[PDB]
Amino acid sequence: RGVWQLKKLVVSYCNWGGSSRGIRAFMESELPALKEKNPQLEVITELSRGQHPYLKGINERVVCVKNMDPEEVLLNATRLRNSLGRKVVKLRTRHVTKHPSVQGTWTTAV
Amino acid sequence: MNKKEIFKLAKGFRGRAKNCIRIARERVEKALQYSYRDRRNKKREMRGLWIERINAGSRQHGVNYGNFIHGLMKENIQLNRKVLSELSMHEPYSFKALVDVSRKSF
Amino acid sequence: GGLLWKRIKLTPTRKANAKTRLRRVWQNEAVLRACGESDAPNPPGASNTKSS
Amino acid sequence: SLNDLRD
Amino acid sequence: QSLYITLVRGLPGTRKLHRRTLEAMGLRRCHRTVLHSNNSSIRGMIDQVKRMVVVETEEMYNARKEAEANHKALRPPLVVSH
Amino acid sequence: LKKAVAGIKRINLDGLRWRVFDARGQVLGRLASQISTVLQAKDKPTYCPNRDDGDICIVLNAKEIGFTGRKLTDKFYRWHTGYIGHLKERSLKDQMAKDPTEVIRKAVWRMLPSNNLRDDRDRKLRIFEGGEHPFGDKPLEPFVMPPRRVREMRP
Amino acid sequence: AEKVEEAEEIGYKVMGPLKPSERLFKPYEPVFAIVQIGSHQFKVSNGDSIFTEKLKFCDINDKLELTKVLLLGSASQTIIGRPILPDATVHAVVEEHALDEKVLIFKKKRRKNYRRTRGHRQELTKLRITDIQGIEK
RNA sequence: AGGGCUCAAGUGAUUCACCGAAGCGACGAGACCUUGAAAGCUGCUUUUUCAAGUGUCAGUAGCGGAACGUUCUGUCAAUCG
Repeated sequence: RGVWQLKKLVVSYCNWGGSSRGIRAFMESELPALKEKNPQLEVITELSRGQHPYLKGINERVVCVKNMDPEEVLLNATRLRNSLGRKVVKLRTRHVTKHPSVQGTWTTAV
Repeated sequence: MNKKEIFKLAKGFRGRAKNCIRIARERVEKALQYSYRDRRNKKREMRGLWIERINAGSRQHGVNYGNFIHGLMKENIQLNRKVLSELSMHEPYSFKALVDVSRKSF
Repeated sequence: GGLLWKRIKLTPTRKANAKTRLRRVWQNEAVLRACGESDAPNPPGASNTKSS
Repeated sequence: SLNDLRD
Repeated sequence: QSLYITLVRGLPGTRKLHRRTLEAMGLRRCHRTVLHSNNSSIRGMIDQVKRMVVVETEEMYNARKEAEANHKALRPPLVVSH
Repeated sequence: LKKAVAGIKRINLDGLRWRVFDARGQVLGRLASQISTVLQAKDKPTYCPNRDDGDICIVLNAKEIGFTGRKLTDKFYRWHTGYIGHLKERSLKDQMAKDPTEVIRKAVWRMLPSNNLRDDRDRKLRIFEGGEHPFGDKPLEPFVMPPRRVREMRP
Repeated sequence: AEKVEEAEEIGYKVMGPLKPSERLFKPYEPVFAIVQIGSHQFKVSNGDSIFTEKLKFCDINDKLELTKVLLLGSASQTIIGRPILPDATVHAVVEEHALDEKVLIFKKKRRKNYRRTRGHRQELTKLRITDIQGIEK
């Protein structure tokens, strides 16, 4: 299955207040590197005054980054970048299949 | 807090074990230990589950489980139990060839 | 007689493990009693690995 | 500077 | 001669002396193998725990491993095609 | 009575297999364990333990049957009727002159695994102490016991 | 990064190129090969998925060539390999190199004031298996 | 324990396999400690990155380290509504 899947991302953050220092540093620090690596993303990096900071992606996947730090916020962006649109549902079976065989499945015949 | 993230797991319980707390905490404080016993228990529960198949679908071809595995380990087929069971399940002809190869020891 | 400590009977498939540890310590003291000097007189690879 | 002080 | 010893059968239930003696040489967990020059301080010292560890292998253990590699090494493929 | 002996095969799934165990008159337990397998579907590869795919296995001629030693007149069957005091007991000679089917039916019942599919397995088992059976027109596979009978002999 | 190379190959894989567009993912599905990764086997045909365990040195939209192969089987044709590779190739590809789920361990001793709580996650790589060779078909 | 076992599925002796545990391994994840390497430290030697550890990592009482939250109050004639 060849396609990109994270079809859009947001980094909502603040500009006044000590909470969003980590995400602000993240902004100038490692946005451009990841972005130049990933053109397929629509990384629209808007703001939201006075509110505790978070990230969002494709559905809706939200990740708070309050009182966090850039070295980790980079990973917490690359998570979302690798991710699907999945909801977290504990694995059913490790190898999904619609065709399990070439020989016929076992019946009264050998 | 925990006071509601219990009432998140509690879905499905019977009695007042789903609404009230002083009872929810109990059927749930077990409802985790059982899951510990089975994330240590399924890995083995399934183990025996596998052999039974191979056992049956080879005893169909004469070789008994012990002879089968003996022959295969000795002539170096490091295929392992899960996929041996899946071929037992889904591949009568290749599995039959396997049984013959392991009869090519004893 | 109050608390029932059962008596496991020594059975052929336990005799199995008996003779197992027997042949094991046999090799063990065998190579030790060989080492009555700093020599290497013990035939290579006495089983030690079929121990199972 | 009144929200930075530590020990 | 260079004997190579290797713990087996476990250490949870044992006389304290053997645990300390086993520990003194260096075996500290099951299925571990250490190597010493015998010198009659080790042959004796670890003779107190021959019951505990079935094997106190000599310098010909390499041969056992040599055989293992051959057993585990690759050989030409088999084709059936019924 | 064709009706009263043809059983409830109108209840199971039919579409898997019909197989015939005819004890040649040899031995209870060595007939039995073989049954408790075949009549538990653990003998074919596609086993899965939350279901009944037990094949139809049909035993024949329980009159001609052999039980060694002299248990026949020694091992009774015991059963308790609830009413205080009582313990209704019946030797195997009695049981065999009564109905030599019940014997093996009860035996395999006890051997089968102790779960609530046990009755729902015996719902896939039928018996005639003859060779005469009306379950012939159906696809009939007579069965052979394992080739594992050395039969040690004594003076 | 040749330590990375060797490490992947002793994990039985090797990361080839990226992929702009080649039109793989055909429906031809008549062959099965028994491929092993790092103490975790899987029987496979063309197009299946397989979850994995942090296939370490790869990333989005990569074609791995897992050098391990245990047995190739067509209709009744059994190139019955002995674990090492007789030149068979298993070309596969990564998507969704991301986490799985929260799983709760919580241990308690029936009457001891000891109620340790915890948390845990695991990240995995859904290999969409694509190609296989060494067969009759 | 029962089914039921002499047509051993019993006993005494010899031989192979197999199964089998949260053991030990295989990948993989963390925490601390060790080992380096490299920094920075001003101390010129404590303090963070990495990487290597068949290093370690059951626990009451009890003890040491780190963390979450809550009400208030400075940061705030600030900021959101």
